[PDB]
Amino acid sequence: AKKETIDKVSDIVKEKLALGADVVVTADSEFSKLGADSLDTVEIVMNLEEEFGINVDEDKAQDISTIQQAADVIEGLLEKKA
Repeated sequence: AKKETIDKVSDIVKEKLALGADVVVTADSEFSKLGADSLDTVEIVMNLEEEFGINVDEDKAQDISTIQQAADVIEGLLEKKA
């Protein structure tokens, strides 16, 4: 995944709780980590799919790894965006 995409995705997560000011951003920073799976993925997938303006499915945005894999995924969806 291109750094441009990695930085973008990592941003969508920060906006969730207003971050990116005094916090360190990493592509390995697993966004999904909850023993109860309380985290709202629908909100995340929507942000990325919206900003990037792509067409991703929940099944494709449910088992996505850290930002590393996330960025790579969106990349392919940005190739044809169909």
